[PDB]
Amino acid sequence: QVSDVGTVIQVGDGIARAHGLDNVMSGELVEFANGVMGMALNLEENNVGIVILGPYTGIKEGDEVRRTGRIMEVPVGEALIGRVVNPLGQPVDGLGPVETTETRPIESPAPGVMDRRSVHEPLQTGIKAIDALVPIGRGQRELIIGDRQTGKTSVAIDTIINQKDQNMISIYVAIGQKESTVRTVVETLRKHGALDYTIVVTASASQPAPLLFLAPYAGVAMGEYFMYKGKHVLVVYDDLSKQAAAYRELSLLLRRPPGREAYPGDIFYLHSRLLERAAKLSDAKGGGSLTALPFVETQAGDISAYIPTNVISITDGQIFLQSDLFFSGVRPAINAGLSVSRVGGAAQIKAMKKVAGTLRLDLAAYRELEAFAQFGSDLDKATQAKLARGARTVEVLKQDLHQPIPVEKQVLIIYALTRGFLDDIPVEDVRRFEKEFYLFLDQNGQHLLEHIRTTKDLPNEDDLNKAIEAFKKTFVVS
Amino acid sequence: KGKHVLVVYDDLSKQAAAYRELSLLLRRPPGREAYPGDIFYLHSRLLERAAKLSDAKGGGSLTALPFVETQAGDISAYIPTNVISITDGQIFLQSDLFFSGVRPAINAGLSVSRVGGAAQIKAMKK
Amino acid sequence: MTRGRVIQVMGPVVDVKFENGHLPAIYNALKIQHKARNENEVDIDLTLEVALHLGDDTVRTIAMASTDGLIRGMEVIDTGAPISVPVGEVTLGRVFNVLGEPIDLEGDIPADARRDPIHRPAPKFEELATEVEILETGIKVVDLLAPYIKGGKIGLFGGAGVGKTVLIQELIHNIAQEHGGISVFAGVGERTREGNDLYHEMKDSGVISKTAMVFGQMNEPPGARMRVALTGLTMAEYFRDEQGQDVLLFIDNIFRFTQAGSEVSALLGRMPSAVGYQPTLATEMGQLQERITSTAKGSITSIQAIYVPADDYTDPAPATTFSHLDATTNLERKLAEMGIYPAVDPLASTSRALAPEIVGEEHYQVARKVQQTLQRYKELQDIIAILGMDELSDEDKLVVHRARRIQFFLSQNFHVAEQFTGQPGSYVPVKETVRGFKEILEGKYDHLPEDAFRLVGRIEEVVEKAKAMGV
Amino acid sequence: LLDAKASEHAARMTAMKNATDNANELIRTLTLSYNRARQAAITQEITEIVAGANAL
Ligand SMILES: Nc1ncnc2c1ncn2[C@@H]1O[C@H](COP(=O)(O)OP(=O)(O)OP(=O)(O)O)[C@@H](O)[C@H]1O
Ligand SMILES: Nc1ncnc2c1ncn2[C@@H]1O[C@H](COP(=O)(O)OP(=O)(O)O)[C@@H](O)[C@H]1O
Ligand SMILES: [Mg+2]
Ligand SMILES: [Mg+2]
Repeated sequence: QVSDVGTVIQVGDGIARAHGLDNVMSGELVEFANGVMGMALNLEENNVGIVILGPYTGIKEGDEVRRTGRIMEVPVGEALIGRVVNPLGQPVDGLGPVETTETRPIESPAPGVMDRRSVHEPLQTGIKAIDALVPIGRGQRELIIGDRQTGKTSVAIDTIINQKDQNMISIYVAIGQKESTVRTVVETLRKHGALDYTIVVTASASQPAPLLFLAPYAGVAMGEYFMYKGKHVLVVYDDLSKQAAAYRELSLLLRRPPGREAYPGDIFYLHSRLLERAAKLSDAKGGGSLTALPFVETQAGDISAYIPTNVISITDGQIFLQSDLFFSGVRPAINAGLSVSRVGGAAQIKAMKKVAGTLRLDLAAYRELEAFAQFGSDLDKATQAKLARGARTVEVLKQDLHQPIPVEKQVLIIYALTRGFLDDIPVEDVRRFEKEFYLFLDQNGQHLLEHIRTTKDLPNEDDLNKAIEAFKKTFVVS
Repeated sequence: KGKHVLVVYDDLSKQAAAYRELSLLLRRPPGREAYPGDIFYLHSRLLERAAKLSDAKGGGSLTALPFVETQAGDISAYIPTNVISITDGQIFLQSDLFFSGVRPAINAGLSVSRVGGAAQIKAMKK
Repeated sequence: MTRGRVIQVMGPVVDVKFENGHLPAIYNALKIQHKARNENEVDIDLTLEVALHLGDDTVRTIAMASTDGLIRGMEVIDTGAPISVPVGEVTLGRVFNVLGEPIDLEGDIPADARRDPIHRPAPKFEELATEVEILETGIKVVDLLAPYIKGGKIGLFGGAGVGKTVLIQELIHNIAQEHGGISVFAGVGERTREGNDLYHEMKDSGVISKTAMVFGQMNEPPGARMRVALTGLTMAEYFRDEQGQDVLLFIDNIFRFTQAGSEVSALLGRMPSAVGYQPTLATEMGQLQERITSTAKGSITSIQAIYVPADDYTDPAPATTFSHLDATTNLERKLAEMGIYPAVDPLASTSRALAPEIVGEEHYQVARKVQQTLQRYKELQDIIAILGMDELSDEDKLVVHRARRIQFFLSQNFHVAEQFTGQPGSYVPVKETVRGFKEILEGKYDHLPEDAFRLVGRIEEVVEKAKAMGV
Repeated sequence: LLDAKASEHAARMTAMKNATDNANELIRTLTLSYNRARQAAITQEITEIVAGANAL
């Protein structure tokens, strides 16, 4: 009895201390008489330190604590698809209980060195800028970093929406976000039909710190269930900065000595343990994969801060969203100079490699030249082959929210831009040209689209040039 | 015994770090930058033992050349400030002078000797 | 009788109580092997290392794996010796973890093989060798301004995503494939993906026949990250001493060892240091570093990448590790953002080999002149930024003109970087680099555009690129 | 000569305006650096004070 029943000694700020529980094991789940769950953190000589995973106002000194016999676990299964749950797996949307059968531990070892394979499969986000300049492969960890209100959430929503026709399972984890924004995100996902393959895990700002700390681990544990069955999973962590702040709060409530910016010493280990679980499994282990897109929020665009540098040293590349470009109407505001994909390149299809090879450096050169060109004389080559081409490139890469583009249409429009077919089109109507070209391709260019889809390679240049010229003849400049 | 001795301490900053380590391991309360409160006393009582004795004591002497390593040229740090206030002068070495071609990189403007003049022969004085 | 009991479990730190008069020594290894008695327990196979003697027959240890599932009162067995790992020819071509257990799925190691403890005192003063010889790497900036020393200790400093891994891979490609000795790689605290790629690269190149690898990546608990470097060092020391052979030692990120020590230090009961680090940072780092030396019996040359947190070079961990190195390479984020790779800082990087009697008079003069021009260009930065180039004198204008060319010519195209850009890359001998920089300093190429000097290799390729550009 | 004098005065005016703009931008960046340094200093001081208090 006493070996499985405890008594609370201290309660405060989500931290409890209990007497008894002789047979409790480290990391085990415990249950209070109030029904709130807790995690056994420290096993001292005469007492057990417990972290409360819920409202602690109902817990008073002298309350009963009982063992559960289970290490930290969350329910997993296909019945969890289309639902909104908390980090403990309890349903939140109010549509009834979840009929899962299996569970997975919160803490699990990452796949070993010999259990992995090089990334070789594209992840089509449906965004021209990302798919052209910063390709993402299945099994890659790609950081999305930017200031407040720079379009970070919109990129993830569009990426999730684009996975409708692909064998991909999406998991969206919102840490420290406002509940209204999560509600609207769920509504738009339902509107676009993404709930047929999406799991939403939410831990709002009003929730206690331990739930925010635990949410990403619950998400990755849910993803691993499909990952080890041979399937492909995409996991989005909407803010790792909120998790870092919550963990700092939890550590300082335990009186652990802080480091720089008051963060604890194991703040790097916190993120590394989570992000090492995304991998591309070898053929011997089923060939499944898990893709992670962590989010980091910067202050005044400072990429040299502690948390951004910690996350950058873990992932396989970063996508940088710039605030001034966003304010100037350039959306998405991807900074080509600072964005890079280490694993990408090998993930792109052959068609996209041919046309998008020089685009990164061309865009960077135009971006650095356009500031310098505000004064002095300019040579004809700079005016025509560089400034006009960069303006056309900037106009092409613009995109509207919640409107992903198929990869073949992106390849065709980028080929049209690169081969100079847009040089005589005025800058003011490049977007209308692009949309009318997309409309035209659906009727007269169907064979080119089918060839690109089937062979993943660019068609013959003669027929493509003929089709582009034929469309260009009927387009009106206005 | 009446002899003349020259003593060179290659790193006083590392000695200060070791003293801080052994003081923290003894659970003595830390000061600013985690250094113990009596960090100044250590160096002051170390460097006060160098002196020139009078004729009654035998006329011997001991010369000390302590070394302090700065971080990014910050001579306003704790240990450099403590050591500077003890010695009779400073010799400043700067990397910008070093790479500009002048070696040794002694900054003549900042360097000072408090017993200057008396430590020179007449020909050098002139 | 060497049986103990678990008293406290606090993350990676576990307290064990032993019977009076039988306490294990410090650094001894303890084994916990528990079988689940019922459905409310889990199986445990865990190894602990003794750290402190707390008194009252209590010992505080550090766990080498996750402590989840531990129950107070479990039985602990003392092995009577520190962690021991296999050494010899059996380790060549294999991949090991921190405990010395192979992880390459090529089979187990026989139990009768020789094993050596991973803790030992450093070599003495009389056993050391101090000869200095140049190690040619084929990289222009390294060979010119801070030559590497054969048998010495080399450190690479940099922030996050600046290019330390690319540089060390290029060094492996250029040097290890024709070394003729033994190579050891220790991937402490880095990406598991990088370890998988490196293993396949070694297998394809065939270098793995003479290479031993011990990884212990960042997904491990702090206990494992504190000791894997010692395992790799023990394997290297065996070849250095017992066979007298030349050894290459690569350490992927030595800063993670200090970081793991800092993570563990707080739970051990030590009071925090200046920036939250452990009080024993310098002592621990010195104890690790002093064992990596060349002796009379054999030579070890080591290349270590050192992470700089938040790009702060005044951080205690990067600051204290400077005194242990013979040659240092400092990478800067600003140069990387300018597009200059390998982004080596030409003034912060130093080496003991840059002496007239070691590299020759001409090399020394050329390097010193290059550094002087770069220093002058750095001095003129505020004037250039505010008032522009118009107010400078004729001498300063020429200084800026040549400094731009010198700065761009220090960049190079790597063989490893071909996967990013598609450019094959080049290998430049030292004499060619010296001649090219001497010609640039003389004004022979003042008429060429400065963009022709980027990522070019030899000096003739500058002329070829300028001609192709239409000059 | 009169035309040259007028052009010289205009050029000097434009150059000074550009220099003022450059100085303003430099101040703008230095302010952010100053704010970061101030926050770091306050954090370090308060952490040291609290550690000293806890040591007793
Ligand atoms: N491509 C786009 N075109 C037009 N509007 C866009 C685009 N991308 C984002 N927006 C708008 O920009 C605003 C902010 O975008 P978003 O909420 O995705 O950014 P965020 O960085 O996640 O913000 P927060 O910090 O508020 O969570 C929203 O009103 C969104 O509709
Ligand atoms: N010599 C080079 N040429 C081209 N690109 C480089 C070079 N060095 C580094 N890079 C770019 O910078 C990144 C280097 O990251 P990495 O070497 O992993 O940094 P760290 O090792 O410090 O984490 C790569 O993604 C690569 O695109
Ligand atoms: Mg958002
Ligand atoms: Mg690296």
